[PDB]
Amino acid sequence: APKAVIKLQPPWVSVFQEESVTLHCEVPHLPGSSSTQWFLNGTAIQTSTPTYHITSASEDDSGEYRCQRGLSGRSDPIQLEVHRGWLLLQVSSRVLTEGEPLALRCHAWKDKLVYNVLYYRNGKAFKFFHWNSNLTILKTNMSHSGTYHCSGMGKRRYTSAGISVTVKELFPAPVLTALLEGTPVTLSCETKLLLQRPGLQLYFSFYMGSKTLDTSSEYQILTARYWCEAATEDGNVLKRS
Amino acid sequence: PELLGGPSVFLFPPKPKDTLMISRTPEVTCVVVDVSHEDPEVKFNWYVDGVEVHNAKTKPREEQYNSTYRVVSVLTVLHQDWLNGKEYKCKVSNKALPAPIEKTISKAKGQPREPQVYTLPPSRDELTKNQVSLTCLVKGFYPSDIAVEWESNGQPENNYKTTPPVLDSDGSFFLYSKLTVDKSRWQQGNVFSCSVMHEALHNHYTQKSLSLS
Amino acid sequence: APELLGGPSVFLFPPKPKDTLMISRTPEVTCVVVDVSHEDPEVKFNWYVDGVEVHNAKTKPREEQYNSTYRVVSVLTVLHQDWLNGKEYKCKVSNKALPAPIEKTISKAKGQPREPQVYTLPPSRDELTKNQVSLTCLVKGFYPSDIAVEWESNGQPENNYKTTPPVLDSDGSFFLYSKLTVDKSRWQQGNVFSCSVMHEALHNHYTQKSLSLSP
Ligand SMILES: *[C@@H]1O[C@H](CO[C@@H]2O[C@@H](C)[C@@H](O)[C@@H](O)[C@@H]2O)[C@@H](O[C@@H]2O[C@H](CO)[C@@H](O[C@@H]3O[C@H](CO[C@H]4O[C@H](CO)[C@@H](O)[C@H](O)[C@@H]4O[C@@H]4O[C@H](CO)[C@@H](O[C@@H]5O[C@H](CO)[C@H](O)[C@H](O)[C@H]5O)[C@H](O)[C@H]4NC(C)=O)[C@@H](O)[C@H](O[C@H]4O[C@H](CO)[C@@H](O)[C@H](O)[C@@H]4O[C@@H]4O[C@H](CO)[C@@H](O)[C@H](O)[C@H]4NC(C)=O)[C@@H]3O)[C@H](O)[C@H]2NC(C)=O)[C@H](O)[C@H]1NC(C)=O
Ligand SMILES: *[C@@H]1O[C@H](CO[C@@H]2O[C@@H](C)[C@@H](O)[C@@H](O)[C@@H]2O)[C@@H](O[C@@H]2O[C@H](CO)[C@@H](O[C@@H]3O[C@H](CO[C@H]4O[C@H](CO)[C@@H](O)[C@H](O)[C@@H]4O[C@@H]4O[C@H](CO)[C@@H](O)[C@H](O)[C@H]4NC(C)=O)[C@@H](O)[C@H](O[C@H]4O[C@H](CO)[C@@H](O)[C@H](O)[C@@H]4O[C@@H]4O[C@H](CO)[C@@H](O)[C@H](O)[C@H]4NC(C)=O)[C@@H]3O)[C@H](O)[C@H]2NC(C)=O)[C@H](O)[C@H]1NC(C)=O
Repeated sequence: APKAVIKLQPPWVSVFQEESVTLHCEVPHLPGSSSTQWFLNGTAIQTSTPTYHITSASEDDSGEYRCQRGLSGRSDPIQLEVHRGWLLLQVSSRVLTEGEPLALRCHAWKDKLVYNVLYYRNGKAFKFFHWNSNLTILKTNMSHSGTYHCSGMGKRRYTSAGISVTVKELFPAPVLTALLEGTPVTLSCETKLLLQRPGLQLYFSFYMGSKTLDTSSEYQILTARYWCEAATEDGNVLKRS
Repeated sequence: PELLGGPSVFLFPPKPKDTLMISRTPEVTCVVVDVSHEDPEVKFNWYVDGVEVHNAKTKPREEQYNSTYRVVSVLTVLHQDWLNGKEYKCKVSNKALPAPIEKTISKAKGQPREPQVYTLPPSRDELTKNQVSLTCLVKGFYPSDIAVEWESNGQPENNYKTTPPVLDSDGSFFLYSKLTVDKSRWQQGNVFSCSVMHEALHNHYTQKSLSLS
Repeated sequence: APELLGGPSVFLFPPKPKDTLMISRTPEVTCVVVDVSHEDPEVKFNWYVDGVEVHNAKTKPREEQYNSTYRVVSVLTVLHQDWLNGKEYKCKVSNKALPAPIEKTISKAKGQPREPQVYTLPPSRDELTKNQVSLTCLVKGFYPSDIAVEWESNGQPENNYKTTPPVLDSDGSFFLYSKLTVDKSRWQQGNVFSCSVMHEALHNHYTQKSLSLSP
């Protein structure tokens, strides 16, 4: 049976004290009337319903949540942090893979209003909004890794604490590994997986200028009388020679 | 409240030297910051004593390091217009502003008063050291727009510092300027001059010399 | 309406320079908290001299400003040698309109102290035509900018004077000028005027230079 999975509503892994968050333990094979085991830092929690609702978050709710229902595996952990501050940079996850969207929010304490908001990566503001607005980076790459924080104007200028986000690289960029006419031909592309991706596999292509030539991981003439392009099936992690 | 947000506007006076020499070009400068990429177009209207002028020069927007845009408009002003107290207004319009932003700048008001310039030689106690301090006392001037420079034998003196203007008892301003020169040059009788530029001075300047007896 | 995010603000001020150099006086650091709302008026102060908390601070009562806020001030007396050695003074403010206690820390300006040189400059030849005349005290080469300059004559304070702010000099030190205005009557009668300077790099923290007509 597959692993259990925790879902946050709202999805922000960082919340303010006295804020609300609901944790959903979802097992893909939907079960009927089985109990849910919830764990905070390895310690079981009294709640056994398939969702766990933190009504007024405190520092006692910070840590790693895991869950498990029926014959599923225990979920991968979710890390929740509870903070105080004027502003909080909320993210959906701290770790991601290239091509997975990253959502950011500059959350004001008690849902008050700030304006002229700045989003920072590694100390440098890269986005500005007259009115407070979330920000989503859809086609993420490893350059989006860094420490994110935000600032905005209330009665004064307020600034959030930083929080680091990692976008793991899926595979490096390609080149093509390689005379008398009438020619033996051996040729390959330049990359394979970096994460342990079990059910994923890359699609390669061979282009020159405008004249092109698929999942074919090896290119080869009949016997010989350019670019290798490496992109996932989704076509969201593109790398070229 | 409600509509809070959008760009800000700062309006800067011309440099005092630029208003006192007819060959220089005095300018008032209207700077708009916090311009977003989404609403990037900025419109300027300039007024002089309340009627619009159309000769300002507006530079294209420039991306700042904090991801925002900055746009600058420069209005050349007539020397006598600035000295005679005319009011320069910049009106900034942009769709991220629900009502244009207006800023107004002019010369400080009040009857102009002529500065008195006194050069003071180094104190005897300072003569025992490597470098000596020549001092230019400039007092009794209004407004605080002024410029002080040192010179000897037709060349500027590099090593001088001038205090900010200080408000005195009678409502006028004073300052001091300290020129640091090598004791050898001062004892070899080389003559040093302190030049003061101010609007209440005949020809907008006066110059006082100072050298060892 | 959804109110703008924000609450009180805090400012921590250092002792007056004259209080630091005279044991005759008591230097004090001052923690001022402004923009304190009527709805949440309670302010709590915690003082920490170099990490360890102290309790000799006394806080003034809440005083309302006409912009419909409160301004609470807490003053803490400090030791002379502690301030001049480099002790770090931390104010901690707590208020229910704050997400967390605000902390500010003040200390003496770091950097190698330099002794001030004091020179009295008599009036200029051309200023003697006026009947009100300028006596000048130049103080240069001092670090840090914390200094005190006064004028005396015949045991009495001469208060008709003004002193420029400290000015950053080319060699990284500071200088200033003090102008004392006296009637030309007093200058020509031969009275002796004195410029009194106080700075941590002075011996006994004090030096004075006097001035009068040469013949
Ligand atoms: C995003 O970034 C931008 C850009 O900033 C730059 O990039 C970022 C990433 C940072 O790295 C930043 O450090 C960089 O500088 C930010 O834009 C800034 O926004 C702030 C406000 O948030 C502005 O702050 C005001 O600054 C005024 C002084 O500005 C001058 O001085 C600073 C350095 O001190 C310079 O950096 C500026 O560029 C200004 O420099 C002047 O520029 C003039 C025009 O170019 C020059 O005059 C012209 O010179 C030319 C020669 O080149 C010709 O000769 C022309 O003839 C001549 O006209 C001038 O020489 C030059 N001076 C110097 C020294 O270089 C402050 O005056 C102002 O204070 C007023 O307003 C405050 C309210 O915000 C208030 O608290 C103050 O008390 C004061 O209020 C005044 O009070 C007095 C009473 O004393 C009243 O009488 C007045 O009426 C009242 N005025 C007003 C208007 O109410 C501000 O502090 C800052 O200038 C601006 N920088 C730039 C470069 O534009 C932006 O904020 C960032 N966004 C976010 C969200 O963070
Ligand atoms: C509601 O009203 C209150 C009451 O204000 C007063 O009451 C009414 C009648 C009004 O008319 C006000 O105009 C009036 O002032 C408001 O409270 C004020 O709040 C502002 C902040 O919004 C404070 O500004 C700070 O001021 C300090 C310096 O303040 C001294 O000097 C003032 C005169 O120049 C004087 O009025 C002050 O009281 C204070 O005076 C000192 O008082 C102590 C007594 O305890 C005494 O020991 C001192 O000797 C005495 N000094 C003098 C000279 O008299 C200033 O330093 C602050 O600037 C810092 O912060 C800014 C951002 O907040 C920033 O732009 C600056 O650059 C600066 O940042 C500092 O920069 C330096 C480098 O220059 C750096 O080294 C520092 O590390 C760095 N520090 C920080 C923290 O950033 C700031 O401008 C007023 O002082 C305060 N007034 C009073 C009386 O408390 C309130 O704001 C109002 N609310 C609203 C919404 O309007």
